[PDB]
Amino acid sequence: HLGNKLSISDLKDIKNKKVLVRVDFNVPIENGIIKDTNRITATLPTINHLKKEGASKIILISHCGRPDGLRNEKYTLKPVAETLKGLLGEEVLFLNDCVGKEVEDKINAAKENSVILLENLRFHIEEEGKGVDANGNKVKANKEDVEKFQNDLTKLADVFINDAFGTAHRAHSSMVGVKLNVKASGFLMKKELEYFSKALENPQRPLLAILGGAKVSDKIQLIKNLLDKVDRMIIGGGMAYTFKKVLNNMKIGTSLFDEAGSKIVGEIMEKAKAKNVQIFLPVDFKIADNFDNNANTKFVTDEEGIPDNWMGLDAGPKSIENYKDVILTSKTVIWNGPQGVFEMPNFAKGSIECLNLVVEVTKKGAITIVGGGDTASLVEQQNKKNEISHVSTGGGASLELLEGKELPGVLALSN
Amino acid sequence: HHHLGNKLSISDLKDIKNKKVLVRVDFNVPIENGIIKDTNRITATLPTINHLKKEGASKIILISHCGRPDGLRNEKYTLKPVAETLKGLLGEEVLFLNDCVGKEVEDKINAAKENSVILLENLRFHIEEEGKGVDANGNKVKANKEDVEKFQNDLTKLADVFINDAFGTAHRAHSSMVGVKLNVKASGFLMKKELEYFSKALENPQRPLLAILGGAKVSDKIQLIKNLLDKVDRMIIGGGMAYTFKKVLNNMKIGTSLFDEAGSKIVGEIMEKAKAKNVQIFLPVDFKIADNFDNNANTKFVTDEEGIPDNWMGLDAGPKSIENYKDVILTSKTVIWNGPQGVFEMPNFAKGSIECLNLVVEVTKKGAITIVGGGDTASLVEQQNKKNEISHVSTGGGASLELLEGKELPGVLALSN
Repeated sequence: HLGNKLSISDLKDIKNKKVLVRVDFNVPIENGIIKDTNRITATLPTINHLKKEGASKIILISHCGRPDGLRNEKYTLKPVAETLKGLLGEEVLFLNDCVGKEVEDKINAAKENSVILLENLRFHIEEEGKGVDANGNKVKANKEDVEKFQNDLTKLADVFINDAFGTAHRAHSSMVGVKLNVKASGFLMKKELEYFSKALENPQRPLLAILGGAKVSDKIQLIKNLLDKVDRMIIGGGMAYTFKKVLNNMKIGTSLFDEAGSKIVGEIMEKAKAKNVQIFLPVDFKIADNFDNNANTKFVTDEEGIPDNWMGLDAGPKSIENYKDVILTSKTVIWNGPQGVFEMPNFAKGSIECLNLVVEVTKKGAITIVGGGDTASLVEQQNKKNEISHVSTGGGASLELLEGKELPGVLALSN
Repeated sequence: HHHLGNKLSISDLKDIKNKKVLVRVDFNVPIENGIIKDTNRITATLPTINHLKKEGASKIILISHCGRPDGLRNEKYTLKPVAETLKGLLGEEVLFLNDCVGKEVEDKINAAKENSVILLENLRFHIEEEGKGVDANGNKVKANKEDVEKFQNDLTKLADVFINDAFGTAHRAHSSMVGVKLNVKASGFLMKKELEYFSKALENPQRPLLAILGGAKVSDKIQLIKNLLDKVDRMIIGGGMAYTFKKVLNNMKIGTSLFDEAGSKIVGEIMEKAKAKNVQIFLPVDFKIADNFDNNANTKFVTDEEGIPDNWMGLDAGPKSIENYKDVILTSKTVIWNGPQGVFEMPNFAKGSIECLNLVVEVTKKGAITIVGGGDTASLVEQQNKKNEISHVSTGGGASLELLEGKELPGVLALSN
């Protein structure tokens, strides 16, 4: 369902054909200067394979930020065109509009084998389907108009390449609209599906999910679905104290208690025993007398519990130790979830040590996947990106996929 | 299972007399130059405020959001003009405060008429409400987790009793929805009514329970369709979707009509589950087709067997399919409706959805419980002004969808029992 999709590295003879590539260019910009060039850098291998493979034109469509169907100086793709010139060694044509009888007239009769970037897709209301007007009121797009926009994209090119995995969860016009015969994943999309398929379709057992973060309540379905696929789970960092008070009536102090989530842990634990999943909650905690880096700290176990005005912010050394046997015996791991407040040096040991083990287990041969933001922020703070099998770029779609969702942008691809 | 409804409400709440009550309201309302162009959402909270008022209550502190300011004070989304509207509706003074937490707010709340209504400014001006935001430049910014902690405990300081009358942001776990850690957490009159009808229809419904789904895409409604098939007895799939179903299942010559490439790959899986679960599926059998996606185009009628000629498109259900709604709808004892049966925004292609609506009106009077999932289906009921002829027109976008998709709704879970 997820790993049998047509990819760019199979498109026999794309020579002399017009290619539309949906890319992810949602980059940090600050006074017209791109603060982080990492996306777009990631786009080159697909742009380049199209170059060396023939290809009359290479049309690039993407979005930046959330402009909500209105034009907006703040979210232009123009500085992205500037950067691409330095990275390709050629002039890049940047057009101020996405669709029209005039833009397909500037693509045609523009240097052969060249790349063209079109202006932000979300400047049109018909990309998403909904907008907000000049005053800040939700506007909905005419159905006639969305249909027209999708027809206009479809006639910009001959072949559609989708290299924007971070939007595949949205059923937007660029995801489900380009109705050409050949619809293939770019290299980025390819690598996303390849690994997610490797861990979700037919993984090699045991299969571990490391979950973490503050709330239990937004990660309900994320847990529910996983308990079907997963062999073992580590629940940690914040959401653990909710599990602890509800299951072991542990004294929690002023630790983050998720009242919405507290209602459902019983349900989760029932499904867990039912699906035969090992659970591994923390067994001990580093606690502090105030939620900041520079506060007094000590250690308590699950049975001693937490003093009445103190709070747990990281797993204790024994829980850390306890995930030596859990991670190292696993032949595939899905992470996504810090094991405490890693942004805070003192209360970071847990997440850092967890990473060291995942790096190690990858070295031992296992397949490892890092999920959303935060966890990736850690992987990138530590500069360990490629000691892990895969770190998913964009947590919109990666969460949804791990959640059990279908992903419209993946289904729109050929086979 | 079980969690929806059987929750607490203002109704059946003793000991409200002399208490500071924090009410989470839905004031996300259309505005131009400080002039609220539709006050429905505001008048809707009047029962809640009134009952609280009429019960004692030292203070009635209102917290809400307007639009998507993304964690920054932004003038186009200030709640000030609402306070001006509430003054007109309650016939008294209403205190509007620029902040929503902190030292000063708590003091200025305390020194105010001992039965007063106070409106605090847009929650979403604080990054900690949603949890994420965007900075002045346009780049995504994530909130510090200890700042959320302070924000959530600050809102809890504001009052003694919490009342949540903002179904519609129940599907999101924002600070104002799961952060007010007070002993008494109860639903408002609007919330109570949402929770009441959905459980009435999704837990122990009068059978036969009918779902009516419609719209352009089928690729985004997969989770909706799937979760509904294990609780429903009848289902009508209409307008836009229908074609994607008709080409996959009946090999229909479909014309230029809307085809969902993403969705066609799932039609199979759906019909298998529908048969497994013994759910009758109803699909249009004739169509109104045009030679152009435009009102006042050329129109004629064709059966699915005749098929749509090339370069023509189906834009509405045909007369026999419309006629065929009678027996499906009028024999149902409970109806869930989330999707128009055609391009109803064009008079020429609205006969389907309108005639559907009249039949849903007709079965309500026959004693059935009818619910409009709405958004797009809602605006039709509005346009026809028949919002009263239906048991419940859900006043919630994504929260009603995620509930009908079988998800959990943090806002709800966080209420007392």
